[PDB]
Amino acid sequence: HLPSADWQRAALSLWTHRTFREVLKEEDVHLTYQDWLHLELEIQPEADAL
Amino acid sequence: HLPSADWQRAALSLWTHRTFREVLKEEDVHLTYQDWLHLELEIQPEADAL
Repeated sequence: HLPSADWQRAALSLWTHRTFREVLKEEDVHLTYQDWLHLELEIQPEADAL
Repeated sequence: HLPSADWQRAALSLWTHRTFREVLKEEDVHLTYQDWLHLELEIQPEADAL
């Protein structure tokens, strides 16, 4: 669904969307351990979302 | 090592100077362990002088 209400609502609405969950069942995208490691390595502590 | 050697020499001159040492003796200025802790906690992991 396109409607650009906000960011949080868009993210969660895409999250609950069916076809999106269907895509995640073929494991080229399941975010393996090492992948997550790399992605969290890229972030710095100076800037801070968490 | 650190930025301008002039500030370093100023700090050393003040540190070695006598009346500095005689002031250092009588005790509330003596950096309680808790105060050291408070200050080292105040600083961050982001801007790290060391």
